[PDB]
Amino acid sequence: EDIIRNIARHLALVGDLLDRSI
Amino acid sequence: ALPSASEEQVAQDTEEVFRSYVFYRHQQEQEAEGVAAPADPEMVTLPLQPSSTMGQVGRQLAIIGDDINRRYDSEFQTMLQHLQPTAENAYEYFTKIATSLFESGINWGRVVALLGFGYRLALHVYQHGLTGFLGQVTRFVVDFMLHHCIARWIAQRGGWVAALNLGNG
Repeated sequence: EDIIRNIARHLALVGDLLDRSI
Repeated sequence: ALPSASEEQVAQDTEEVFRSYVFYRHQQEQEAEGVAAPADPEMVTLPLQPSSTMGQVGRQLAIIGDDINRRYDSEFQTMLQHLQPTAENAYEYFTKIATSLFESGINWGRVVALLGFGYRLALHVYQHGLTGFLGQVTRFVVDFMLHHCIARWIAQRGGWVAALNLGNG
């Protein structure tokens, strides 16, 4: 359960920041 | 290749670029560490087709998302291990992760990231004993991408041939 939301909340962080570092 | 592209071609390029991308990322990583490493350099390896313009795409993507990946990679596997998915709910879980990630929106960085963690989650099950997950993951990815309007987005940004038009190009 805690992983269901964590595994998703952890990706707050891989989507954005490359687009800005490209 | 030529400009413009439709979802039809996007799917093919997606799977191809996906395998090649993850292959390069993990390839260079094999030197530093061996976390979620491949099945060694053999017939079981990832025979990609770099002979196509897509070959350069994966490489570039791995660069723009190199540091980012390895950065949140150490923790990625940490939490991933707490998941322990299955071949039956493989898509049920994956679809959730992506949907939650792209939930905010869609961007070149988001696409690359998806693949970065994608291979990890895949190998996690494959190495676990479920031999034959590569095809399953790839299929779910292409299906999910063409289902989440992802393919269309990529085509609008200039297909997978736009990768060369990025940072390191």
